[PDB]
Amino acid sequence: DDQVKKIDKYLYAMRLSDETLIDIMTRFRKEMKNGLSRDFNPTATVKMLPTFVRSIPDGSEKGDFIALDLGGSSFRILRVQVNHEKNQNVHMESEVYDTPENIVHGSGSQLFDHVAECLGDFMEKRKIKDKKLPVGFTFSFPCQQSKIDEAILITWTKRFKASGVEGADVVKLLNKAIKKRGDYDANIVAVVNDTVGTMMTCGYDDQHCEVGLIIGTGTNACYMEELRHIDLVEGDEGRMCINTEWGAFGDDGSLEDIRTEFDREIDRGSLNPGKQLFEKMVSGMYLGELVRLILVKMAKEGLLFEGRITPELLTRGKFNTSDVSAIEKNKEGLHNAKEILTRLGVEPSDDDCVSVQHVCTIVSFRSANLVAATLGAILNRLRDNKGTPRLRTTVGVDGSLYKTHPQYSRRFHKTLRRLVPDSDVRFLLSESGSGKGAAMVTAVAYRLAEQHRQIEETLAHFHLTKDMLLEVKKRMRAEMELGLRKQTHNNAVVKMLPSFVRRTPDGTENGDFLALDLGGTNFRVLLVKIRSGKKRTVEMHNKIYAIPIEIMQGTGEELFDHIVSCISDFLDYMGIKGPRMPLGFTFSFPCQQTSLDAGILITWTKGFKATDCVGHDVVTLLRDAIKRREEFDLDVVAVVNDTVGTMMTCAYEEPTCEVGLIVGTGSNACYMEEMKNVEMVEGDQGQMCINMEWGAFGDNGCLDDIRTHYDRLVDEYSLNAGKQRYEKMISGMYLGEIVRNILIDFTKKGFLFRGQISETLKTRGIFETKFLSQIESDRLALLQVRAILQQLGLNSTCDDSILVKTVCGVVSRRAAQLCGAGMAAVVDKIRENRGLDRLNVTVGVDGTLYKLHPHFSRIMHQTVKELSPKCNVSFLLSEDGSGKGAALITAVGVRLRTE
Amino acid sequence: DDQVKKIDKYLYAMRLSDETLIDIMTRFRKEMKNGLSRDFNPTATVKMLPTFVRSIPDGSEKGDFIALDLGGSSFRILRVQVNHEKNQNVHMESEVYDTPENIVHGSGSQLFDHVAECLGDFMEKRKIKDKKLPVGFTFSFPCQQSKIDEAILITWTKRFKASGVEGADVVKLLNKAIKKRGDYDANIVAVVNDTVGTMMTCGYDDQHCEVGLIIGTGTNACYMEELRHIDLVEGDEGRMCINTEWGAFGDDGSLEDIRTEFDREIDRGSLNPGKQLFEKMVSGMYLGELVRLILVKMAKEGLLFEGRITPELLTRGKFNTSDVSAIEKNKEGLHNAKEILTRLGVEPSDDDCVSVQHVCTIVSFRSANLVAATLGAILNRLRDNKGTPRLRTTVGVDGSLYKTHPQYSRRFHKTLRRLVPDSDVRFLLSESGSGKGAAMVTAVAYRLAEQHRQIEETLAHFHLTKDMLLEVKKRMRAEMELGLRKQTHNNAVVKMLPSFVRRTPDGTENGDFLALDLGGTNFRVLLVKIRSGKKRTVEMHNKIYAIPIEIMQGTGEELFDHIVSCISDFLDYMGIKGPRMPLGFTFSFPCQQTSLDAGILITWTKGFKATDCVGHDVVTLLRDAIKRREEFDLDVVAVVNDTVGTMMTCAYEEPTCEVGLIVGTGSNACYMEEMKNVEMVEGDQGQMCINMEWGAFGDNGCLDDIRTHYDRLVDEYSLNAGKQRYEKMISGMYLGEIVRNILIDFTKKGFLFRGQISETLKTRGIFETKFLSQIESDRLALLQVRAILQQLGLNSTCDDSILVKTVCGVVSRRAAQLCGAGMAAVVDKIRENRGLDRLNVTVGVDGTLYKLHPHFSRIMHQTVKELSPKCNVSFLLSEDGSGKGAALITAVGVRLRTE
Ligand SMILES: O=P(O)(O)OC[C@H]1OC[C@H](O)[C@@H](O)[C@@H]1O
Ligand SMILES: O=P(O)(O)OC[C@H]1OC[C@H](O)[C@@H](O)[C@@H]1O
Ligand SMILES: O=P(O)(O)OC[C@H]1OC[C@H](O)[C@@H](O)[C@@H]1O
Ligand SMILES: O=P(O)(O)OC[C@H]1OC[C@H](O)[C@@H](O)[C@@H]1O
Ligand SMILES: OC[C@H]1O[C@@H](O)[C@H](O)[C@@H](O)[C@@H]1O
Ligand SMILES: OC[C@H]1O[C@@H](O)[C@H](O)[C@@H](O)[C@@H]1O
Ligand SMILES: OC[C@H]1O[C@@H](O)[C@H](O)[C@@H](O)[C@@H]1O
Ligand SMILES: OC[C@H]1O[C@@H](O)[C@H](O)[C@@H](O)[C@@H]1O
Ligand code: NA
Ligand code: NA
Ligand code: NA
Ligand code: NA
Repeated sequence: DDQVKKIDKYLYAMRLSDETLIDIMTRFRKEMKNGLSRDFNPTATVKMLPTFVRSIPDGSEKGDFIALDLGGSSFRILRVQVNHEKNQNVHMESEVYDTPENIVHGSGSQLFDHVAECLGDFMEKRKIKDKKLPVGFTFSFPCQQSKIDEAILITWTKRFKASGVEGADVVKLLNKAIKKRGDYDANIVAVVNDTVGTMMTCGYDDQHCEVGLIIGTGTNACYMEELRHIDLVEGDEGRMCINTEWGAFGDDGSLEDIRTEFDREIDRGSLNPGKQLFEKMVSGMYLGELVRLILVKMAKEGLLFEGRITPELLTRGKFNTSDVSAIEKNKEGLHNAKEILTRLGVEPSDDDCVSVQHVCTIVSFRSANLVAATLGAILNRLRDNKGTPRLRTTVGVDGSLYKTHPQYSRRFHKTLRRLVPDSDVRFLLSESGSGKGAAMVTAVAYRLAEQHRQIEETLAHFHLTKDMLLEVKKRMRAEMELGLRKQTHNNAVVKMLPSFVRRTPDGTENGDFLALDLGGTNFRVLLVKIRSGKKRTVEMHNKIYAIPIEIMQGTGEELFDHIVSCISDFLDYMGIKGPRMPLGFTFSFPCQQTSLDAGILITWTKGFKATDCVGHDVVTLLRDAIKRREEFDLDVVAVVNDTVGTMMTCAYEEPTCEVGLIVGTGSNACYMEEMKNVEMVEGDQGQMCINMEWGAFGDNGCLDDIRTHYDRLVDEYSLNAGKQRYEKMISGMYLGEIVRNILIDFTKKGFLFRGQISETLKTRGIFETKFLSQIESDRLALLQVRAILQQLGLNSTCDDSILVKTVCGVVSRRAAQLCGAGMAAVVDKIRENRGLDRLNVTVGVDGTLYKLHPHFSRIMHQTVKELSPKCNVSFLLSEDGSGKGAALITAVGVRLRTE
Repeated sequence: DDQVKKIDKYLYAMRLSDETLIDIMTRFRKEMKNGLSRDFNPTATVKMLPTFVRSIPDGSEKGDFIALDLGGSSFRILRVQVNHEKNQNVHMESEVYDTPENIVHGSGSQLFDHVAECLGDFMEKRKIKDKKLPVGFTFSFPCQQSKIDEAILITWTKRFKASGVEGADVVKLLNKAIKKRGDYDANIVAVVNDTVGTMMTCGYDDQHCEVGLIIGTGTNACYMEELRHIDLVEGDEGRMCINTEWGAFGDDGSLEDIRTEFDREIDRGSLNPGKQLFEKMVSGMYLGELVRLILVKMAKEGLLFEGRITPELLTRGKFNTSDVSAIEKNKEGLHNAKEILTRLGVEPSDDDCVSVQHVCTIVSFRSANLVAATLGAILNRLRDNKGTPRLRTTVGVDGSLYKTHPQYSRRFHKTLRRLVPDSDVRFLLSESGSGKGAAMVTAVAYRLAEQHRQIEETLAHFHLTKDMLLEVKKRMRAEMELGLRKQTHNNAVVKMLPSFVRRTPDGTENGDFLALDLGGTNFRVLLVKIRSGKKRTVEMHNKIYAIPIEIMQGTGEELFDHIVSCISDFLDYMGIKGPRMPLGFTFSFPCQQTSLDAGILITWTKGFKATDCVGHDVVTLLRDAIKRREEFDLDVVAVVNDTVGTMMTCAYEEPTCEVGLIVGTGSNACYMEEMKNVEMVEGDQGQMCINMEWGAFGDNGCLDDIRTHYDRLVDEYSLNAGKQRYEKMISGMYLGEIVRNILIDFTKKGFLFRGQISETLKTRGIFETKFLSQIESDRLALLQVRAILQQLGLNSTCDDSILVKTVCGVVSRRAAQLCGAGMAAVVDKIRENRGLDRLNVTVGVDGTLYKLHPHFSRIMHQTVKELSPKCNVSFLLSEDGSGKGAALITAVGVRLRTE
């Protein structure tokens, strides 16, 4: 006892007590907390890296997979075949490639080229290059993953230093080194940590496995954590495997009172000074050498062999954990210690051999005790999540040390169970390695990969490029031409209708005007009072009047009686019943005109279809509904299309306002044109405002190029089948629908709502402008998004919400973009018409979709600016409605009449 | 009696029960929680905007301020003066300015140009224009604030609708309106909501006053919410006045079951259709017209005036809420209902007057009842905060209606005191409106505005303009030339020492070399085995040895005796003791070299001041300690600076590299200069890497230009006063010390740490590179930054942490730019030496400040790009240290020696 006694008193600091271990444990417990909290994560040494593995295998994984295993004692490559539906469970073959020391400490390129080459040599032997086999990647180092197939190396550990790897996505680095060879293709579907990998392996045979553990070259552990506790992953649903990365633990001085002069000296010689402190006390790469240090310290101090000391004893890595194992064999325990200590030059006496074996013991035990301490924390953590007095769980393990040490396994277990009383723990040992597990994750990885591929492959058809966009503008131009040239006007889709407004306001418009605003999302009667001269003012009041669905789709007689009805009421409300006033009629519909106060409804659009209106002069329909009353009489000087009225309202300000745009229920644009070009109206003196009716753009197929299965469906089920094609790809009355139909599809395809087509989802109108704008709203939270959707009647999860958002984004974007190419063609024509090399024009705007969308206006403006660089366009948003612009046309009407 | 028992059933919808008001309340309690939680906040109609007001006045309030009050019944301008120091009670003269509906409905321009013209007159009547007066602003509308110094009009309400105002900064807007006038200077310290301005006015006379209430043209409330409850404000300490903005209560259809056919109509005729619904139910602007609509309805069904309905009864707003107040008088109520109703022109009967007066009662009695329901939820919420089984608080109030309607207060309180009987509420009416409470706010805001301005005024000295950086660059270049020319060299501060390395590695370097790395954060010995040929490999090992406090500032002999000692051990550590190998000695201090193997220390820099070293050849000093130990023998083949070493390291793989940069403990650079320019080394063929030693830059005064008080304190207390000045504005060993001085100063000024200089703060070295990097980390939580500060022992609050952070930012940013100008000069020269127009070049970097700091590199790279637009610099980060580079140097060294 003399010998052993002294040593124990010597290496006292390396013998941890249950008291202390409990201490250590409570620490790691905090470290896990701080590694999970969004607030303290950026400082915690224990990182708790999310891994995007949502659970251990559920048996439903089949296919042929290839798995890479790098970072372990050996670089292994495997092929895993899993076929339950075919009486074949798990077969796997592997080959271990050598990777020389230079390769591991050299340039990243060497490394990943070396890997790709091996993968090439591997696939060549199995003659499988021609098989699209999903590839998993076991990369045993800490990684920043935002998705399972992305691995941003945070920092090398153990035996690896490769230049130009840290802070990079190894998934890419490899993809890269793979492409430079050319010998094959690799679909690297997922990258996993060896703990995760091992946990998945073990959990394949044990439905209770909730933790992976590695006690090999390095040491780390991964467990299953509640998403509610993972701050760094938007969600609260289910579980995900966290990769604690505990080697780092105490790297912030946290475990200084535990580290010893030996742990500090072993460090100052490590490949990554200051880091992986906890690891350098536990894992196999260190234990042996950690001994060699103590030994030397002693021998110099006369505690060994008369104090002799050979160069071999002083040499680095002359005492491997391997030797540290044999010295712990009871059968050869001391015997082995003889052969080892003999080969080290020193003269090993029988007492010595005992002394040494004891050091080993103290060391080996500490690592074992340490890991027990932390693994205990994890265990307690898992139990707390269940809220049950006891906890049962399996723990997959691996690590050359664990496997080959004769005491470690046993001691570690003993100590652990002692430290976590209220729980039964199973330690299943992985004999195949993390390979089987990798492939199991790679299965779910690739299964999800495919779903995306399809989704994107679909949404792709909504991606318009700078070129496609130019082309649209170009055509838009062409269509404008056809619409103007009376020769082709009849067969032209873009009608380029004349509004009979010849000049923007000049500031003399004076008087009182009754205005009607119909066609939008709100029918309303307006009263506008304008003053001109020294001080100019524009007072105005208005009332909204609902139009019942029946009436909107009843008959012209009724509708227009309902109008004149409201017209009358508003006259009361205003107390101006009596004198016969002039009225500006804002009718939002393609109307053929011959004068300002005459307009024949060419066709219904948007939501309206009232019978016996088309082909009529709406002014007449009106004057006729009034006559059918007689309560009052008034002079409708003008019928104005809202694009035009809008413009005028804005050109009020704003003399360079020569263009009107509307993006709301419907989409449409007007502008000033030189009479010489307006072939459909006599004259070539002065200008003229043109109501483009660009909605019809593509009603001849000139857009069938970029139109999708979804656009078509929406068009088909519309009231105006085959008409206003353009519009139906822009305005709010449609965009929602476009999306709805995509979703439906995506749903049957199995991508949403677990394949359940909500009754609701079968409802048209769901995705209104209002709602559509809330979703895309920036920096919104998944719970928020999922909320907005739950309020529609859509039982959707986060994942779901991510997709719906993504979809709405695509649809609204293409909208803003298409709209842009439109405006682009307009302004650029104007510029060329006037022969300028650069043009400064402002565009008046109105329409809810535009007002309420988070990105529409922006996405679109950027588009106009990019297509028509020679144009500099402003976008003044109208806030008062058409009323004002309408009354300004009315006045010039009453005037020109008298004058 | 049936005359009234009837109406009481007709307007049955408008008579809410206690059972009902409980529901409403419960719902508003939820709406508040929604407006607070960062997640659902965007979806909430009850915004719950923060107000940046931490508590009701305490009395310390002192000064003379001007207060604006707009959005109320009237646009008011007042003056407030208070100083209890001079024993002056609150004094305040006010005034009112007319405001035509045309303005309120015109454009922002007109409006704020008007507000400016008024305040203009107001100050031109007290002739207070000259006195710089703090101005505060009541508005009266919902606004978005990050500053409190700023107001973003979310939306117009009540009477107002102005073009160009919404989603803009009313502050900036007014500022402009004033600016254009040039009539005066008005500095607008803060804006508040009249609900806040009120609560403050009351809290001033009464404490426990925690709520602000308005019942005038519109309605709204504000209260004191717990910061740990306001998700939208980084904090948890204390409380802040939240502006509920309840007018928009139910705008989302939550209150569709309370709204009647009547509410719906007044809305369809309101300025803001669909919005401020709850308000439109309860507020002075609406009560009158809500009546007139109930009267026209009944009078249509003949229930009123024999069913006679004249034009004046139909006209909008012919029924003022003034009349609603007059009619409900106890003595002359019916007497007024007659004169008023006769004004209508309906022949009014002594029966009608009694029916109508009852209609009013049902209306107003509702309004009040509602306010109750809501204000109840506020009170309750307050009671939850305090935790007290009973709430005892005071509620400031104001608003034309609540103030002039006889029955209203009476009814309102009672209904409230009943709904939440678990409380004792005092209803202090406000007698000055808000002008007081506003000025009570402008005061604290102005107090802060002053500190800020002062801090900014100071930090502004660390701000360098494009032109300044160019000038710095320029000077650098000047000093470079001085150092190269034999004529001016002896007196040049930038020494341009020759490293006697003539070309970057060339692939022939082969052999085993020992290495030294002295002068960084870590002293260490290395072993670098290079293998050239077809297959090239670099294997290296190293051990960090600590240089004790003493040895570092003790004796030349001691220092090198220690080095040799460590050198010895390491020969052991590798087990290569015996052989005589070449040693590449990386010494990071300015050395005058006459050959590769001879270097005479010029001057100590950084941490070191070993005695009897300056003047000596370091190689010698080494050999000397070598002979002295007489243990092993080495063939020191070269001395090498870490700038050079680092270039060589990085050049090994990247041959386009010709520059070395070290931003760590100290800072310095090296590059390949043309031998023909190295007027200090005979010959002019090929090149030679120059060790710039640019730390000394500014040491001859050429930087006093941009140096600050703080810089001088750091340099003054430094080990080497008046030396390495440029470096002491860049490198990690000094930035911290600069910050420390800034903070210390701001503390004595009272800006931090409650003006108490912590013993900690006086400790030099506090702000290590490690910590500086943390504080400046991106998207970090104040709770985290406050955590890091209390770690160093700095007990700091949220506001403190913010300032410290800002400070660190300022200093690191400057350093990053000064470093950039430094480089920019270096590469722009290389560009000329090669006579290129564009020059591609890469630099080899290293240094803990460069590696760890989150912004340094970026800002520094950005800077080099802006200052040398003709060069394209790439910064390759060295990961292996100088060892390799110095080995490659030592390789060529031996090739010349064995020559
Ligand atoms: O081989 P080592 O590093 O000692 O032990 C750990 C290794 O065990 C073998 C596994 O296949 C591998 O994923 C793991 O990383
Ligand atoms: O309400 P929507 O259709 O989204 O926007 C379009 C409407 O905007 C309001 C205008 O006053 C009206 O003329 C126009 O038709
Ligand atoms: O005057 P109103 O709008 O009826 O009542 C509310 C008003 O009370 C008087 C205050 O000075 C003002 O800030 C507030 O807006
Ligand atoms: O530790 P510091 O001084 O910040 O970084 C500078 C040091 O970087 C590592 C280099 O191998 C060494 O030559 C250099 O002195
Ligand atoms: O080899 C097992 C462990 O080694 C540690 O050094 C790494 O940080 C872990 O990522 C890995 O799981
Ligand atoms: O309401 C905006 C636009 O909607 C289009 O669908 C109508 O056909 C146009 O007349 C109108 O300018
Ligand atoms: O002025 C009383 C209330 O009126 C409401 O319309 C405004 O939105 C509030 O900001 C204000 O407190
Ligand atoms: O450590 C980097 C730099 O620090 C300066 O103070 C030294 O004088 C230089 O020799 C060195 O390049
Ligand atoms: Na989460
Ligand atoms: Na014409
Ligand atoms: Na807060
Ligand atoms: Na020379």
